[PDB]
Amino acid sequence: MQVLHVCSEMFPLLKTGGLADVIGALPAAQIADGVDARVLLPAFPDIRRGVTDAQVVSRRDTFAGHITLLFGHYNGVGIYLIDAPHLYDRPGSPYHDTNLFAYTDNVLRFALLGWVGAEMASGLDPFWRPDVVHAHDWHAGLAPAYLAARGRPAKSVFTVHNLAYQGMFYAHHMNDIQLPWSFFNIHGLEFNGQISFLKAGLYYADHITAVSPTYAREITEPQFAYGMEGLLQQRHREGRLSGVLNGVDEKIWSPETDLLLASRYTRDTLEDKAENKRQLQIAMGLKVDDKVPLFAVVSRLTSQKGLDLVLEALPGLLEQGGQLALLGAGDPVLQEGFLAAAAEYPGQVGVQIGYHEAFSHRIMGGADVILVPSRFEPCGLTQLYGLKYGTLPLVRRTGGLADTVSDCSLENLADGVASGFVFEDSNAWSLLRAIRRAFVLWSRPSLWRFVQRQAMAMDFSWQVAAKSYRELYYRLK
Ligand SMILES: Nc1ncnc2c1ncn2[C@@H]1O[C@H](COP(=O)(O)OP(=O)(O)O)[C@@H](O)[C@H]1O
Ligand SMILES: O=S(=O)(O)C[C@H](O)CN1CCN(CCO)CC1
Ligand SMILES: OC[C@H]1OC[C@H](O)[C@@H](O)[C@@H]1O
Repeated sequence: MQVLHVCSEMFPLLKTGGLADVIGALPAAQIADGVDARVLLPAFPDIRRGVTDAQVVSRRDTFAGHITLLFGHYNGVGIYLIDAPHLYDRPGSPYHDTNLFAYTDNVLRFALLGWVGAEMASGLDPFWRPDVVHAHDWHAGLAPAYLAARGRPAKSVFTVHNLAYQGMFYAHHMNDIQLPWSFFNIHGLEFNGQISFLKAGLYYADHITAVSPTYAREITEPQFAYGMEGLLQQRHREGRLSGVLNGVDEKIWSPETDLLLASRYTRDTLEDKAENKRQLQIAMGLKVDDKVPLFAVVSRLTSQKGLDLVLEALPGLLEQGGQLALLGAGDPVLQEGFLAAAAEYPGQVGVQIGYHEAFSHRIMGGADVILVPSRFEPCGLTQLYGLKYGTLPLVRRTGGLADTVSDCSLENLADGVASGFVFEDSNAWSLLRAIRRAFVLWSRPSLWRFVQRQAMAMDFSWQVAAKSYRELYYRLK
């Protein structure tokens, strides 16, 4: 079984979100479970410089110009690079320049990634050819379309990490990307008058996966599918739609082992987490106080995440004795909003705007509650990290969050399954009730500790996940 993941990020080389963490870990898991997984990424500079044993495999002209295909290893997995510097040799984001605008040639940049992914099914590498091309999100969405145009020399799976990003390009571009003009159709890649790379993935793949069981269902609803629910419902009935929950990488997210933390700790020695708390309080500039719950946020700041509700509920949170530590980047309305909040309530709100990998560890390791109050959430790795760090997650019952967190309800406490806090509707009031709940639990320290241990007993394993994908790759044959 040979699989090629086609995608545009991979931790630790280049990461803008959860996709990178999946790509950084799933292939190794799959290899453990007896699938020969390789990864194909565009040669962005950070990726290129991480893969130091990369040799030339071949060299092609292409509708977007010349690529030289490289192959190397990284962390014991086979990595293919699309080396096309006129497209990819640009600093910073895969997706947009330094003043946050999509590169005007994105349509070529990502069509090519899709294209190379499909060429591998046909022998671009004379020595290795995948049986399944596994494509991730809109960036790799044309790969199944290129594969359909060639008569499907390999079976394809497209997995949606997030339905909200649709990869829309002007229809004329049908002219620049080398696909049959016939593919521009509602039964194909056309979507609301433009080209959709997402639609191309959803339509042309042999099978579609979402990154959690409940999100696989939610995307058959209009509330989450944004116009695609028609395709998704059909594809559901055909048995071509499923969810496979993400794992977490234990090499990099485990308090037992985590070298970025002031102090390491375990499910049985939670006393050792205290010190991470003091240090976080200091670093953020909060009153150093162990008698008080410290809530935390680590996320992209965009409407998806519900953070404006956190903002809205903060007075109520502070009024009960709580602290807030925030680390995140995006919506300047939110950035500014949160910065304002920290100014107004110094010593009880700390806020670092920006992206800092290592500091998210120091937060995960130090806080009592991580807040993930998403409007929608295909998986959400941060609450999985909070579970593992025994920092209890406070989430909205949607997507992966619904799949992975159990509320402190009396049944749940009694069955020994409660692992955090869940609220139901997208508004400050509904969130504030979960906040109150956490204040109540906090005043029953035994119970808090009991829930902490259950949180830290949940297991999110990539090798378990691999097995599900393996089953899929065999069903498609
Ligand atoms: N400001 C930040 N600094 C460091 N890491 C961040 C920041 N924002 C998000 N992350 C990380 O990115 C990942 C977020 O992935 P996830 O929870 O799946 O949501 P999404 O894929 O929608 O970003 C987590 O590993 C989280 O720690
Ligand atoms: O914003 S763009 O449409 O131009 C590009 C990407 O969708 C940015 N991402 C990568 C995938 N994401 C969701 C899963 O990690 C975060 C947004
Ligand atoms: O696929 C992993 C991550 O990627 C995309 C989603 O936005 C997020 O919920 C998920 O955790």
